[PDB]
Amino acid sequence: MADLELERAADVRWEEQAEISGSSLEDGAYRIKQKGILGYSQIGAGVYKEGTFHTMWHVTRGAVLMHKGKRIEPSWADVKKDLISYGGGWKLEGEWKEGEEVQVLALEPGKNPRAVQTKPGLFKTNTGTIGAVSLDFSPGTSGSPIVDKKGKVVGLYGIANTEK
Ligand SMILES: NCc1ccc(-c2ncc(OCC3CCNCC3)nc2-c2ccc(-c3cn[nH]c3)cc2)cc1
Repeated sequence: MADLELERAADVRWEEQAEISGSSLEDGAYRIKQKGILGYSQIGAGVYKEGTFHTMWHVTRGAVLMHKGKRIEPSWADVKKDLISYGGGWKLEGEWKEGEEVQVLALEPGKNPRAVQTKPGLFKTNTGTIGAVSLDFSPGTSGSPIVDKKGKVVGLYGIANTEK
């Protein structure tokens, strides 16, 4: 069994003094790490909202997560959407405007969390136009929350559904 733990990184809030363009228990953004022979390694990032943990399926792979002294366990997942919810139903209903700029709360493995302001690229799909946020970040950054101007989570770094 892989020893997967989550650790709180910071609060999830829109950053007003944020850098624009592209230079590339408790609510918040968590690092997802598993204990190794050398040490822990960061494999993903998750969003804690309303007592439910949200992360990418590929990061967790369905494995049980250790938070504090309690084991937090999966409730729902979608492999096609690469989404997994722990302890409760998916709580992230936020949608992108399609026109407004967004901030990515990044969590490079081994790096302070930072908010980066960028405009997502818009591409058509059979299921309706989608926004793509692609930057030069490590893999372990996967699951990093994408927030709108209201500070709601509109996407996970990996894919930004827009509703208008
Ligand atoms: N690992 C990155 C990744 C990115 C997007 C998707 C993805 N692929 C296909 C797809 O089809 C749209 C369906 C929606 C339900 N009707 C059937 C078509 N969707 C996605 C996707 C969309 C949104 C999100 C998402 C991220 N945060 N919140 C939702 C993740 C994956 C899968 C992996």
